[PDB]
Amino acid sequence: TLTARLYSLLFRRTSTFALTIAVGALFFERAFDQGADAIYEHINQGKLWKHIKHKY
Amino acid sequence: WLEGIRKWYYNAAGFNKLGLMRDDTIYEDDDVKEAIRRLPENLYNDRVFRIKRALDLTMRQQILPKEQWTKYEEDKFYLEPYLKEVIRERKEREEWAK
Amino acid sequence: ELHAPSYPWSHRGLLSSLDHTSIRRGFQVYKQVCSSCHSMDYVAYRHLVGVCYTEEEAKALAEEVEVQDGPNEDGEMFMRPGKLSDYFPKPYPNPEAARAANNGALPPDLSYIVRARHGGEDYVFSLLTGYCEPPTGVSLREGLYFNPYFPGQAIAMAPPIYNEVLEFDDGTPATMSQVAKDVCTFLRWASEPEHDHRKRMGLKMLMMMGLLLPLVYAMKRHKWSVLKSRKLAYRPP
Amino acid sequence: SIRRGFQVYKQVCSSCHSMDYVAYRHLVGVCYTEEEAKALAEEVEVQDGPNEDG
Amino acid sequence: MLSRFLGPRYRELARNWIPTASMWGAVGAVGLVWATDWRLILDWVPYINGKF
Amino acid sequence: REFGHLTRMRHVITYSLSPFEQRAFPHYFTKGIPNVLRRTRACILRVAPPFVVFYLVYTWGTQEFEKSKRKNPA
Amino acid sequence: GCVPIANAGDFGGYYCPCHGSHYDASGRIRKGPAPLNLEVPTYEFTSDDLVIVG
Amino acid sequence: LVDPLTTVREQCEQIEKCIKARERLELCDQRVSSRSQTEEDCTEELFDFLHARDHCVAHKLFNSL
Amino acid sequence: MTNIRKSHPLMKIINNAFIDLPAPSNISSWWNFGSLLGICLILQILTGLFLAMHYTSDTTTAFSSVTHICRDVNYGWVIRYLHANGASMFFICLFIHVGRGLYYGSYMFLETWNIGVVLLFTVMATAFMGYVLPWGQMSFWGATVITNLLSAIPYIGTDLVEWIWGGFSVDKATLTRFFAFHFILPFIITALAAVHLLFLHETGSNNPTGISSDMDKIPFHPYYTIKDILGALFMMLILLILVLFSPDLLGDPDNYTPANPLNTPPHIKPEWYFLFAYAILRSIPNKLGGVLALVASILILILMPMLHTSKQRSMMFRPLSQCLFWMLVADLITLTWIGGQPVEHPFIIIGQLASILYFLIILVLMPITSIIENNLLKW
Ligand code: HEM
Ligand code: HEM
Ligand code: FES
Repeated sequence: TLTARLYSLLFRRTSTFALTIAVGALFFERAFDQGADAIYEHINQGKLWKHIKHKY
Repeated sequence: WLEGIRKWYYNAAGFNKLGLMRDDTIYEDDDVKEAIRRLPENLYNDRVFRIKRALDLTMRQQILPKEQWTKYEEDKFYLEPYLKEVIRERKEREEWAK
Repeated sequence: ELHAPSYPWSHRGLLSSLDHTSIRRGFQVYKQVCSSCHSMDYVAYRHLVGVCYTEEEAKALAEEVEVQDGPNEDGEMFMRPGKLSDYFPKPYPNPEAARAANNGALPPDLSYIVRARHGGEDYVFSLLTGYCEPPTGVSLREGLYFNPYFPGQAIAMAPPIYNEVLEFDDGTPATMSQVAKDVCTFLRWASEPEHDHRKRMGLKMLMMMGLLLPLVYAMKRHKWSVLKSRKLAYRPP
Repeated sequence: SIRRGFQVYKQVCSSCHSMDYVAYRHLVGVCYTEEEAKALAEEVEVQDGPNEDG
Repeated sequence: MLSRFLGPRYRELARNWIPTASMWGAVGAVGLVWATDWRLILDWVPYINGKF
Repeated sequence: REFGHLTRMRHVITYSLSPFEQRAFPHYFTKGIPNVLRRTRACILRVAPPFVVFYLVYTWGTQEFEKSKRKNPA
Repeated sequence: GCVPIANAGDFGGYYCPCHGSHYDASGRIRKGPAPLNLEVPTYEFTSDDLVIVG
Repeated sequence: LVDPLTTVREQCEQIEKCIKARERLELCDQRVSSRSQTEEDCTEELFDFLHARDHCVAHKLFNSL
Repeated sequence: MTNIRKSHPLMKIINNAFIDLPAPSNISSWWNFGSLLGICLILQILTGLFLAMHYTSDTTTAFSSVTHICRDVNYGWVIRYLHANGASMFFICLFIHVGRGLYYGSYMFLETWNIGVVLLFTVMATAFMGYVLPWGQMSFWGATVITNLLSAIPYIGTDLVEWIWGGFSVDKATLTRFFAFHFILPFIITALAAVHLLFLHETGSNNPTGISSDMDKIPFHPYYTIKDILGALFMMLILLILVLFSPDLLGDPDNYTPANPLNTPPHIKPEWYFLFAYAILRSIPNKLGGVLALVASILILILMPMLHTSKQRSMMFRPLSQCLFWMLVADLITLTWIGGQPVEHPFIIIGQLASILYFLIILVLMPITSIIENNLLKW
């Protein structure tokens, strides 16, 4: 099972657990911010001062 | 008649659904606490288990099946004599202090 | 009294935001129509940068107007071209001069005028596009104008917004309804210089709590399953 | 001495200095009587707020 | 409650503590008049009224 | 009032299970939904009537205000 | 305590906007809830017209 | 140049509710004007007509700007 | 050789407080609001600090400084609206907490209940002063209307007002005075909350069933810490929805106007969490009677433990008292609705009926219902 190997490698030691959490937060910040910004920008396409600044 | 109203109230009260008897639901003031202490061991053990089962059921937000509901006729009155005696003793003490 | 209808603004959506080109037109109508009599001193030309005007454009707008700057070496008040950091000019020196100017009436500050009126933009829009002749029976005092949407049914304002009142640079026809629409969007932005960012943060919160809450719930259920699966037994002698 | 010093300030020092934190009211009961403070205040002209014309 | 406290010896205790409680109340009244500087009452005491 | 001297209980046996060997959402809808329905059925007759009375009073008062604010033919 | 508007209303004295109390142009009530008349200060007339109110 | 607001105004006034408000207001006009001196002011019927017309025009209009 | 958890003094106090404290097993979700109060308090102590770091207290710079926090301070608007709506969250949790204590007969804990009443009074006063702070039209006029009640007090009353006003009307002095008081008070609230937790721990919590649960007790840490974390997550969800999506939902728009003593807003209403009492104020034409009823509307909670006549403690097994309690809640909601509307027909008569019914339910209907209740169960 993927979960078993993942637990043995990462979650067994609380120190590796904290490290996994830290790197997960590091990458999750980028992933989530990119996704949320893309969604918000797509919903309001053509209305923010980034799809129209090119006109000025 | 009145006893029908009382039976309706016992059904609508809800402590029968938890397996509780009437006296298990009473508030534990000083008189009630002393009465509970005065209970014989065999009654006290059943009281404690019934209370603990009821607390478990309320923790899981459930009730016993309809068959194991304390019926109105089967609702014994175990704490009543001891509570009555305790109240009588307290009344005697208050009257003497008067 | 008569309340405002709920117009379908482009920003009335939960995650929707303002139309920034409409904000650009709204600033123009503010500057060339109601800047003569209304003050927006809480906002400054700096705020205009990056929301509906660019840096150089806002600088040119600031240089167009002249403001008062602190006393010189000789201790005399003097004029100077406005820069990007000055607040919007106040058309009247003191509020009393304002009241005495128009007709004993103080034009309310437009900075918060959207959040200072029950109804928000829908009110002020219906205020501007609501002027009409008095109904039979009303004997409106001289110098006042009839506006049903205004509590008191008698505005001291004069009808500001007629057709071809200005020339939008985009080339959109400056018809009355259009001009009022952009002025109201601009007023909403002025009253809420966070509406864009507020909805973005709210969207992040929604799509983030949508996974945080089930996970904390799962942790609670995992910890409590020790008790919720308890099976009691009573074995008296 | 306070009463005399106030006059000294008024006629000499007040030409170019100031005690903006001190008002004529403070002089009442320390160096001038109430009517005297009124007379002292009324000898000078002060800016006021806007009129009905602003 | 009030059934218990209504007794012969209870009223007798009340009578015993009447003087101490009453002149505790007098203590409180004098202290209140003093601290508040109640001019309405202090205008009648001979020496003190000279303060006003 | 710490664990160890709270009360005196006898002849009770409780069996438990490790949280790592039992599901955290056991039949969350198979018995969750009927339990919810029983819970709301056994309480709605006591909860609803006051709020429904408040709703009637609210609507009556609001429409009374509205049609008392009109003009009286005179 | 809502401050009534200037000389206008039903009769023309006042019109309290909060809960619609009327007062004539004397502080005296003539309409509305308006429990009592408007209360008059301890005015003092000087010469000419500069009344010192209070 | 014509106002889209104005264009939608008569279309919204061509509404049964607006129609009823029209003759209500007109009758009020005759009642008030014909009498020599009356404080009964047709602002109530005007408000009803305006509320109907404006609730109609709110749905329309904005998809023309 | 020992746990520093249960031997170190501070750690021992924390352990007995919320690590190894014996808690009832069947504690329902309604108890979470306890912590949901404290967390709110912490949040209110937190954000308010970051507000006092950009808020002056002069009447020439109060409103301008608030607008400065909203428009110019980096992310300052988040803090400002977080405070403004966390106040409403605090009061929602407070009202639900009082309702829980009333329903399940938790007022039998006399010391904790009285301390809770004191906390309620302190929180209400702090919120009133805080709402005065931003110096809007609502702020100034509500402050004048509320403080002018103290003129009704016989003899000293007028002086008292001039004392609190620091002069003759709500003005420059009162703004700074209320700022200082609004700053100091929440720490007094924190101290009282600590005393409250002490008193509650001397007896232990009460379960929904109302019966002593000394047999089915579970450690606090592994279970109720995560339960409280979930409760805090839900409350943060509601509060963040409020702040981010509809910030000016529970407020009044007229509060966004510079305070002008020469003109009043069309309506003078207080914050929502006060209307329930304000309507009671409006019920009695006698101004002194109005103030007395205003105070009694909260002080009734003090008498509530005395009025308890039912043999049972909670309302779990008292359907008649359950309908009475929900009648009371509907009555409070009715008073809240009445407070907003102006003093006109039929709001006046409805307000009098609601105010009468509130005290009738608390003082008469509930004890008589409990008396009938015991008789219906052989005791
Ligand atoms: C400052 C706000 C308050 C805080 C921080 C606070 C804190 C707490 C906490 C954390 C608890 C334990 C959790 C719980 O049982 O709910 C609690 C219990 C309690 N509080 Fe409060 N409280 C506050 C206000 C009040 C008020 C206003 C009252 C009522 C007058 C009150 C009465 C009680 C009672 C009776 C309990 C015991 C509940 C029970 O045993 O079932 N509290 N308090
Ligand atoms: C007991 C918890 C508290 C409550 C319930 C509370 C409540 C309030 C309320 C209702 C307002 C008015 C919000 C508005 O303008 O609409 C406010 C403003 C304010 N509070 Fe608090 N407050 C609390 C704690 C604090 C603390 C501890 C501080 C100081 C550190 C503080 C500082 C302020 C400041 C500076 C303002 C003015 C800023 C503003 O109004 O937006 N508050 N508070
Ligand atoms: S305040 Fe003057 S009538 Fe309402």
